[PDB]
Amino acid sequence: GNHWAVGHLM
Repeated sequence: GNHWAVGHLM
């Protein structure tokens, strides 16, 4: 799932 990208967002 897209969880890594979330780190850059919030």
